[PDB]
Amino acid sequence: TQVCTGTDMKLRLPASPETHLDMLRHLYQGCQVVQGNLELTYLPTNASLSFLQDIQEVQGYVLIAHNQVRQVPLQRLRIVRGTQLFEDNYALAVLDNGDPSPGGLRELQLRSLTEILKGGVLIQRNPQLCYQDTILWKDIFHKNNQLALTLIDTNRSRACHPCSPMCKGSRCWGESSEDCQSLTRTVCAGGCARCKGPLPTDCCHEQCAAGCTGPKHSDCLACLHFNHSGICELHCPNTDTFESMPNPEGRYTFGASCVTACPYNYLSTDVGSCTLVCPLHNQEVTAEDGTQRCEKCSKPCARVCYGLGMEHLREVRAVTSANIQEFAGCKKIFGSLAFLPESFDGDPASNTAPLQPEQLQVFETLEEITGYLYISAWPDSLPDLSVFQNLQVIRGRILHNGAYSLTLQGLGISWLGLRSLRELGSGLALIHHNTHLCFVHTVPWDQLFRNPHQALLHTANRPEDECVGEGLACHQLCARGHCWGPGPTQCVNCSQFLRGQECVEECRVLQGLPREYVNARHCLPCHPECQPQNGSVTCFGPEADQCVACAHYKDPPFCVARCPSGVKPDLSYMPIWKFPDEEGACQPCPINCTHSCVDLDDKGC
Amino acid sequence: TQVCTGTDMKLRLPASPETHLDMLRHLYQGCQVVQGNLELTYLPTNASLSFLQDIQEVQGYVLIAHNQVRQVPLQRLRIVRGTQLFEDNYALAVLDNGDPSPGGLRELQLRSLTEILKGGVLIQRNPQLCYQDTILWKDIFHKNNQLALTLIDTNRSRACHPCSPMCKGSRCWGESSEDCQSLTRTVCAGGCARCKGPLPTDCCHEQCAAGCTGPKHSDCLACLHFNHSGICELHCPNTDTFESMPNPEGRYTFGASCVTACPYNYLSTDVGSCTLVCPLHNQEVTAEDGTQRCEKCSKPCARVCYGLGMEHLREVRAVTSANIQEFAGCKKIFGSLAFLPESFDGDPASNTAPLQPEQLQVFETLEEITGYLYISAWPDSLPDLSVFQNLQVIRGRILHNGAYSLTLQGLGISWLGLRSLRELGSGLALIHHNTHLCFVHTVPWDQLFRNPHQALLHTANRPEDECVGEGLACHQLCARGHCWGPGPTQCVNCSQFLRGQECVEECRVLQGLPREYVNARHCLPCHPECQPQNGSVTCFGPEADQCVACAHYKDPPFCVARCPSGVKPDLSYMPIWKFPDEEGACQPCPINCTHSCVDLDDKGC
Amino acid sequence: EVQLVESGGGLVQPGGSLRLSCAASGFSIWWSWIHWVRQAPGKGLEWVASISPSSGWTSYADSVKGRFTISADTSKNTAYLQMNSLRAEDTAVYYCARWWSSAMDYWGQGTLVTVSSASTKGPSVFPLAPSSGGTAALGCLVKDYFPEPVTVSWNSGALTSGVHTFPAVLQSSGLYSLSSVVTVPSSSLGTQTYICNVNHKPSNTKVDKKVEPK
Ligand SMILES: *[C@@H]1O[C@H](CO[C@@H]2O[C@@H](C)[C@@H](O)[C@@H](O)[C@@H]2O)[C@@H](O[C@@H]2O[C@H](CO)[C@@H](O[C@@H]3O[C@H](CO)[C@@H](O)[C@H](O)[C@@H]3O)[C@H](O)[C@H]2NC(C)=O)[C@H](O)[C@H]1NC(C)=O
Ligand SMILES: *[C@@H]1O[C@H](CO[C@@H]2O[C@@H](C)[C@@H](O)[C@@H](O)[C@@H]2O)[C@@H](O[C@@H]2O[C@H](CO)[C@@H](O[C@@H]3O[C@H](CO)[C@@H](O)[C@H](O)[C@@H]3O)[C@H](O)[C@H]2NC(C)=O)[C@H](O)[C@H]1NC(C)=O
Ligand SMILES: *[C@@H]1O[C@H](CO)[C@@H](O[C@@H]2O[C@H](CO)[C@@H](O[C@@H]3O[C@H](CO)[C@@H](O)[C@H](O)[C@@H]3O)[C@H](O)[C@H]2NC(C)=O)[C@H](O)[C@H]1NC(C)=O
Ligand SMILES: *[C@@H]1O[C@H](CO)[C@@H](O[C@@H]2O[C@H](CO)[C@@H](O[C@@H]3O[C@H](CO)[C@@H](O)[C@H](O)[C@@H]3O)[C@H](O)[C@H]2NC(C)=O)[C@H](O)[C@H]1NC(C)=O
Ligand SMILES: [Cl-]
Ligand SMILES: [Cl-]
Repeated sequence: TQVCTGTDMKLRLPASPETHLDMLRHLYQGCQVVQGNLELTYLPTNASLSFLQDIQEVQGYVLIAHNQVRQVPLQRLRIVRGTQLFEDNYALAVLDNGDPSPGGLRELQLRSLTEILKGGVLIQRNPQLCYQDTILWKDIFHKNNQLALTLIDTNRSRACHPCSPMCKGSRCWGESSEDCQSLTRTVCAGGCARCKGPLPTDCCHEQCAAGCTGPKHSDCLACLHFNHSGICELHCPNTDTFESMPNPEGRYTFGASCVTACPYNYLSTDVGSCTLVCPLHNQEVTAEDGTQRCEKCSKPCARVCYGLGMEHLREVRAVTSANIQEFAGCKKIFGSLAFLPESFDGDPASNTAPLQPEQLQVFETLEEITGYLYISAWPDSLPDLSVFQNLQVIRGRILHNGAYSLTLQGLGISWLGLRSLRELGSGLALIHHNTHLCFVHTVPWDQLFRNPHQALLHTANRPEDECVGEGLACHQLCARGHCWGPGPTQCVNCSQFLRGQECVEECRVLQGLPREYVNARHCLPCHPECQPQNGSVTCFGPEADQCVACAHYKDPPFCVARCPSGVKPDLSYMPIWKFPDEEGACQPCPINCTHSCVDLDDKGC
Repeated sequence: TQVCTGTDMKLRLPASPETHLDMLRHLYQGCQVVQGNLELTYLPTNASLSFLQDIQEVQGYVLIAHNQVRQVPLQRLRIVRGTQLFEDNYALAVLDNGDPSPGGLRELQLRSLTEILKGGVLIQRNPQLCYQDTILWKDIFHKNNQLALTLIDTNRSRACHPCSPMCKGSRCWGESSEDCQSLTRTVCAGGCARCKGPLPTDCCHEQCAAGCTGPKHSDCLACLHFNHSGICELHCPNTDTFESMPNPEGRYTFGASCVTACPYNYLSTDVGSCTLVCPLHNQEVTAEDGTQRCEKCSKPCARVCYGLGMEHLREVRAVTSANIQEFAGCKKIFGSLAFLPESFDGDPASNTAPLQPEQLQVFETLEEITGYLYISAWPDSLPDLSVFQNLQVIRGRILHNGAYSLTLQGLGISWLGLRSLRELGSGLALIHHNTHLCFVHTVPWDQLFRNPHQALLHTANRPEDECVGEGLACHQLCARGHCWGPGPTQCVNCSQFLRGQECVEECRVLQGLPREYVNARHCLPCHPECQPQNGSVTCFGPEADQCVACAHYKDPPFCVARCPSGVKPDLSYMPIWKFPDEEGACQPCPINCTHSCVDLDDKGC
Repeated sequence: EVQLVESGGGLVQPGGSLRLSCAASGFSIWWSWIHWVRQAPGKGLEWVASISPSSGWTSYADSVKGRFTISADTSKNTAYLQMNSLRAEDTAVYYCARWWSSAMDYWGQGTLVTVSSASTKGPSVFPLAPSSGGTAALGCLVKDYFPEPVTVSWNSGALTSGVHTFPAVLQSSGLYSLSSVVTVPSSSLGTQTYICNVNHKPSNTKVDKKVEPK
């Protein structure tokens, strides 16, 4: 895939620096269009960053900050759109790279960057950085007033080499010959927003951005608005003319391209767009395919459980005792769940009591989270996450720190117990620094994820080779060695049969306590009135008409405890009176009343 | 009417060159705004083209190609919009006019053309064309980058005369004095997109195109966006202010004007626009007026029969044996039907069998086509088009080749048989080269068409004066000499009475096989128990209570075969026992049971 | 694969009526254009009536108008010819055909309608045996039957070449009589016998007379 999420962690120091770069790597490996912000922060000196080399286009901002690395290989980046801005002003922010052989970014090397659509540039405190003052930023900007939002520090600890002798007019992104700045705006003819040269015939189509290779709207280096299968357009496709032409029907607007159908975890709108959140007056219906769609409520919209980052909890940063009751009986939360140290310690500033462990019971019904699950603190009483026993999907439509849909850190649970979890819609999982936690690598994460660009990042849990004995590794009866915790009630898939929650070797088909039939690998009880059979099948189903033989009397076709004595199967039906045989089959009574009948007959009717 | 459809046939050689110009003539006679592409192709030398002289405005592109004619009189054309482009790039394409006294276009004479909103100009291979290189195209273009999409060949077989001495600065569209190029853009003051002169006070309103006669938004020569009853506006008309002003309520956006109600064959949208196709999640309801409207589906949208040029058949060019079954039981197709030689011959490249004649049965239920019907091949077994027996309307919302809603060519059917066809919503009909076909001129086309700008184009069918005998002309009993084929079952209107499908001289009111009453010019059968009357009316309606006299017994108020014998008209009603009179009237029985009664009474109750 | 198999012919008294079927396979009669054509013995082809069942157009020759009714049942995929008030000059072989291009491409086999006052008589079949060469002939005699036709085949249609079935002759008695011969090697007599299969439909007679050298 070419389109990937950004991050949203700004200048915050990494939650686990051990696996921070791995996060970045998985996130951007192969990615071309970053649907969000490109944040390259806190990168060590030797850092291998070749996974960035396909990034062509960024929607949000680009933030390169707090790095000791000498260069970030972003040579193919053509356009940042600035749909979101750093510090609400900047589309490109290069901050604090290197301390106040030596560490720090030396060159920018954004050799292809020829369009910043919105916001300015902020470059500050980079003691090793050269050539940033060289660039004619005006050209890159879409409008000139973006110059008024630009601050470029040139304080520097080293002398810079000149631009390559092969450089046009002393403007470059680095010492290389292919590092010269390519001007596509200020160097143009007549009208022309972008040109490939100074002649009128070198103008790019009205609909290009960054530049072009020719005059047609298919020669664009970037689309100003929308990419319709290699053609830049103002809109995603009411007809006026009496005909039909090629280029398929109508499309959904997803990011800055028109696409046939919305990508995996998104939602199609009536307005004709893809989204991770529906508008007001709108539900969310699942098609038989699994496809999701926002649509207007026919009645007044029914009750909806909003999690964090949604509705009244949009500012609220964690599940506390103040809002825990809001999730009572919720099968599906629209938003995220976050449990922080402050959840269980309880903020003593506000009159908010520390949340007690048994209050987490509210989540027992929970099956779906649209946002993310984040657990950085958990009660020391609880050995596992069994309160989330029934959670099936975490969509990850909202990702914690813009990257993780499931984070478990610093917990000291011994096992997971998330035994219904079958899907992580999108985003990465992070499970780190849980010193007691086993059963992390007995989970088939490959099957929980959807796209193959997501992964589990793990470090400083209980060592894998130390999860070996009983109560520390999967039970014998777990199929393919997969489980969420210890014992035959924690298997992902069941090797043999299930009796309720438990994996069992055999059902009691031929021998045992109460006899059983099997149905879809499930042990299920015969009817009490079935007669257990010697080494043979006792029953075929749960109903009393499915016995091989009756334990007491038989009342065609049922095995009964006693023969009917004045029962009426319903109103308006006359009562049914019966008596047993020498064999045991219930027999109908004769002439009505006087001798109301039973075995040897009784009066009183 | 002022607004007309374009064509969409590009460089394709005319399907019948005999009546090709007549097509053009009917299409454009009186037309001012071309809602589509203006394609003037393959015009012979002497061609009379004065019908183009009112064209003022073109939405799509203008394609003048393959003509031997010396000029096209398009002097009033002010603006081409380029909503559609020729070869995806060109708004004006003038190609191959004249061979590689002599034939060919000599001058362009677009003396009023002052705005091309989108796309470039392509002028090539016109050996007689002069002055095209003279024009300052930059002025006509809306943006300068449109220059980068311009190719103007000047290879020429003749010397050109100079522009009229009265020409500004050697720029003209022809030798005439009124042929000088009027510059409205490059010659302007300050800001100003269009001006009527070089002073600041000569600027046209922000909302004009092509130029103007004054500064007000009512002085525009063309509207840049929308024409609101002589006022150019950015939008078609949520209120903020506490008042009410003139200029009627709100309008529908139709083409580039705001109008009160959508034109005849269009569809109004909730979004407030006219269209020939509804969006997804949308049906199409007919108001009591006959007015059509797109509206959201309250339930999930029901099954819909899509024809060609729609949904999965949008690329498919003809009805074949691969998709014939898709139309099973369709009463109304959304799209078009096309039957081509390849339909019945069957493409042997793909494993697609030739379509058999009896497979056309699927269309027997068909009543409506939104698109067009096109038949260029038909099975030699079938004498007529009787499979389309029940087709009532062909809307023509999609027109074959952008012009025809009904085309019948090269068929060798003997008659039509489209005996339910009452409406051709829009477009022309073309019926040509059916050497055996009569009953073409016995159809009242004047009544099938809606607007009087449409017509039937016919040539090389069976001569009119050779459709004279029996089986070749209308039946005596057809009213006004109108019929779809031979015999009293093919009349458009029925002269006397209908007995089912057949036109008959008299109903059997006074005399005949089974007696009949008349209801709305329809012969309908009396009840079998009615007694036929001597030269008098036998019954008044179909019910057995509507006889003049009974054939057998009478059971008030019914004429019956036999008197009721223990019938109960419903449950909870006691059975009714009766006996006949000496006259014949059924009489009620006496005291209940013992003598259960019938004529002379019977036991067993 | 496109076929028309017609039936309903036979004997009728003058003034009486008869209905002819024309069952189709390989195409729909309803959408087609079915035509009836007759041929009085020793005469040209004569058009009789036609029907375009879908369009409802029925057409008749002045010769038969008011006596004949053409119709078609769609479900049976069959066209009919109802013939009333029949006369001597209605006696003919009636064919049904399908219009195509502007000709009739598929035809029925043709059924024989014979209008006469004489009653149906069954044929008696007599052997024609060879005597005491190189190549010798044998055959059957189908004598005294009415009306035409009789079908003679040999060994259930297995033997074809050498066979001559002569056209029937009208006798003084008013009944018909024909002979059907076949030539076979004179060294085949005895250990190779031949059976002739006579079939007179109007009388329901299926005689299998084995001819033997005697
Ligand atoms: C270039 O850098 C100088 C400072 O020089 C040095 O490098 C920096 C990256 C820091 O590590 C500094 O500690 C170091 O000296 C910047 O000059 C400084 O600018 C600020 C305003 O932006 C001046 O304001 C002062 O602020 C202090 C503390 O708030 C007050 O006490 C002062 O009264 C005064 O208002 C400051 O004077 C000045 N520093 C010096 C050395 O005098 C400079 O901003 C930077 N250039 C750019 C373009 O970013
Ligand atoms: C003006 O016209 C000339 C050609 O002159 C003549 O008029 C034309 C309308 C045609 O009828 C020609 O057959 C006739 O000679 C155009 O010049 C031609 O241009 C093309 C490229 O556009 C040249 O390319 C050639 O293509 C051929 C075939 O593919 C190759 O074999 C050659 O190797 C070569 O690549 C071609 O050389 C050239 N023709 C001549 C005569 O040499 C010209 O394009 C046109 N001007 C404009 C502005 O349209
Ligand atoms: C606008 O978006 C369209 C998507 O429809 C882009 O077209 C795609 O771009 C690729 C790469 O430029 C094209 O080439 C192909 O690339 C793939 C992957 O690298 C390679 O395997 C193929 O051999 C081929 O070279 C291709 O036209 C098209 N790819 C697909 C699968 O749709 C286009 O790049 C975008 N343009 C702009 C203006 O941003
Ligand atoms: C914008 O559209 C409006 C339509 O509301 C146009 O106004 C119409 O234009 C005509 C012709 O210019 C005007 O004059 C009238 O013409 C008719 C027909 O030629 C003639 O019979 C009358 O005597 C009269 O002169 C009239 O104002 C108006 N017509 C009607 C019936 O609505 C206007 O032309 C368009 N303007 C632009 C900017 O394109
Ligand atoms: Cl480095
Ligand atoms: Cl001319």
